[PDB]
Amino acid sequence: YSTPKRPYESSRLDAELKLAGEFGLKNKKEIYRISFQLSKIRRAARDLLTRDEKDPKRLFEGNALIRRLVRVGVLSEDKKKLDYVLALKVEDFLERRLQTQVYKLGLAKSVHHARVLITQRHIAVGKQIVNIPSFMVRLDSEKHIDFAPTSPFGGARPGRVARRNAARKAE
Amino acid sequence: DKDIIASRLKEDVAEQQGRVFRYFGDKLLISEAKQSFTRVGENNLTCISCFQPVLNKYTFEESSNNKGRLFAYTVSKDLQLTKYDITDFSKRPKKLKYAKGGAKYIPTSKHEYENTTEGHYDEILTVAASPDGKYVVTGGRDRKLIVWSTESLSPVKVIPTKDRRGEVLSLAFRKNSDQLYASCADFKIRTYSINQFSQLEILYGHHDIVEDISALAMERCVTVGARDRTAMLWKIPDETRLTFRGGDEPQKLLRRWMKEPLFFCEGSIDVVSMVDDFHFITGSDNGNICLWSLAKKKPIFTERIAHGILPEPSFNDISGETDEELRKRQLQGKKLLQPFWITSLYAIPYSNVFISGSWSGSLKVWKISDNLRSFELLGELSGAKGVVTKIQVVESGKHGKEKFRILASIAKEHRLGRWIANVSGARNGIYSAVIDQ
Amino acid sequence: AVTIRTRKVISNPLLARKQFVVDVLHPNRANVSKDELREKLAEVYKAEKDAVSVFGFRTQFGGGK
Amino acid sequence: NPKAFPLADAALTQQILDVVQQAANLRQLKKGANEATKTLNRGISEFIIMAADCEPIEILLHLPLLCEDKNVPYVFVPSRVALGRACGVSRPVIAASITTNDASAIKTQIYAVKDKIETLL
Amino acid sequence: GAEKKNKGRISRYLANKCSMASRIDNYSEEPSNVFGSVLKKQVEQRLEFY
RNA sequence: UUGCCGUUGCAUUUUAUGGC
Repeated sequence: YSTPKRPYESSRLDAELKLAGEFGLKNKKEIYRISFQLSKIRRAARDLLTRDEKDPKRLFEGNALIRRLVRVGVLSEDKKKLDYVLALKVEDFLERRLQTQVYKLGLAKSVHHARVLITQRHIAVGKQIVNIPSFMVRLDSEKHIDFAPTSPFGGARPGRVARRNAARKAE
Repeated sequence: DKDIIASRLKEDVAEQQGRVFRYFGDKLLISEAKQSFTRVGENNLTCISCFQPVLNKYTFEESSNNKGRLFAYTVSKDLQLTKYDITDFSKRPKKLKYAKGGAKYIPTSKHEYENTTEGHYDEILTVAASPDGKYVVTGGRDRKLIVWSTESLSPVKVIPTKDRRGEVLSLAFRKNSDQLYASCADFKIRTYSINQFSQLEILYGHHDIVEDISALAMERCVTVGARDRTAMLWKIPDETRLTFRGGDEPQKLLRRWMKEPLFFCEGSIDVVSMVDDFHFITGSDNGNICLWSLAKKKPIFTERIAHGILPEPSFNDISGETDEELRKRQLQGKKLLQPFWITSLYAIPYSNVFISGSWSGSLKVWKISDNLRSFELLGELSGAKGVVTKIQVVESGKHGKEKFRILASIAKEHRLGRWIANVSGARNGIYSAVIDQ
Repeated sequence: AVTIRTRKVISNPLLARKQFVVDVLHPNRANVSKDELREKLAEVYKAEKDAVSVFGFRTQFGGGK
Repeated sequence: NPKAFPLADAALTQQILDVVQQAANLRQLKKGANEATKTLNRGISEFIIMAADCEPIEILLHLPLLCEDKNVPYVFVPSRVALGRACGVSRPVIAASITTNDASAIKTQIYAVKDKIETLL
Repeated sequence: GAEKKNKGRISRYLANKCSMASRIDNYSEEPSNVFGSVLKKQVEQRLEFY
């Protein structure tokens, strides 16, 4: 978390409203968390730009930074230079979280249904059941998301309501 | 003497060492096999799983239950598995027993895990007969898998995959055991114990439809998924994997040629077998045959377009013009030639030899070099006019003298889709080659 | 049906004792019942349920292993 | 320049076929010639793919006259059965079209493929 | 008026067959008849279920 | 040998081809 400088601007209020609305968020603190890590990631990216080209500090840590950001997927591999990290912005960071990513993957039909069936422990990334929205699925594990093995949307037993109503229809 | 000491080592200690030992590359004449075709009219046969009883299973007490005859099991696309006797070499595989699946094997719950109905919905894909000869598992696009008895073919148990899209695409037994690695097209590999009739562990981490699997004595699995150009080698008892990618691009192949000739990129890995616990071979969608080890990522030796290139269409059915010059130009030279992408491949375990099959009408036999970094032709087996769904090799003879029976299931369309390009006279049947010495 | 595997099997004749990290995979059971799993571990080893001893367990998140 | 002109080479063929496969698994792909021209004049078509070995070629060659009118890019590939396997369907398709969707997870790959084929033409 | 259940699905079959035939003999610059003949054989083998 | 269709060949089997 990190609080803004002047938080009560109507421009920032409409900003938080739009981002929370079309990405399905729960308050402004999620926006502030990933905006703080975006701010520290490009504040660490700009001083490497201000120092000299082929300074091995710049070379190694810039290739380190863009190797991390390609693997998270906020930086496409066609733009493998450090000033594109400066050009990066926060909707690319909350595009990669698990809630929005599963809604783009289908199987959820709305962003808030994506959030709520994540929180019902229904969705596992490959092997591990994950019950948090803010997850930042990496580019390799993008295509590993399906329903959990121990979930009625997966292949497990039908749930509580299903077998209760099946018993009352047996009555 | 020393020869009897060597034969006692090559009894089992070589195969528990797990390196390629059973060298019969140059020892094996090829060009005079008894290459008998057998027609079976059951609508695109899709699998072959032979079963030979191994004598004295690592202690004594010769085999498991007849006493000592071989078998084969096979699978249609219109829901019929058939049990063939193969034990009489230089004789046709005789049909023995039959089991079909109709529409009445559709359940009525239809929306849960329970596919308890014993037969099949539709489109049975592949079998595997257990090396202790009690059961044969079967599995297809109906998200089940069945244990059939090896005598009366009675549904011992039905194992559902418990999935919306878990079509079972290839099964494999770990040899001299009854652990079963099924390769389900929801990107996963399942493990089953047949004697416990249960599911040990499900193992994820692939990236597309895991369409072929292979296994050997130790707890390895080598699977390939299709549209990710990769090959996963699973080691279970430490629970990890190894990702061997392709990486042969045509511009760099042009750099390797331009010192002094068409080739194209890689669609998809299709088929696997593993020649030991330390090397395996795959067959891709550009006809490429890769020989791969444990230690490296790139191919050790990738043979090029293996079964040749498909014939281009004629003048008569490319454009519908009248003039032969324009219908010549509509062929675009050689630019739209596409390879014979291979459809089945099998290596005899710990052997100097393997075999590959597609719809070129002919099996191709290959021999690995002695230093285990190259391989080459051995011959050509032309009586299998049609698509090769699965090849399995059964053997007989002495400790040094061998008598082989190659069994290649032949259909007239591919075992997953339909995808023909004018397949010319393909009888649904079994190619069966006796080859000796 | 569960499957118990072991890993990093290092011997230790300083206590005449063979130590390891055990991992059980139970796909649908709750837990693996320390006594029952230690007697199955003694069965897959040489002998003596009373002389095998497993002590450091935890079930990982989401269940299964 | 025979009739099916922008025919992709091997590497671009393979990357457009893998983006076809993930589009089909995401249910963003409409397949076949007449469903292709239906989504073309609906207006939701990002780019279209045509197999240039069909029997004969004109059955899909009707599609360039609509697509270059409505300003969407169009590629030919060398094989119907390759396109069928890449669509994830049993019969050989010859035409395929990616519906535009902003709720896609494949959007950047779609755009990179589009830039490569537009520089191809 | 033209294109002369059991008539409905064969009307649809004839419709997309003749649309395909139209594509052939339009975009072919100097058309042939052989594809029209094989389309005729296809649609007559199709309606020969009755 | 095969669900159908065309076959070598018996002193009935036999036998490997090509159409759905």
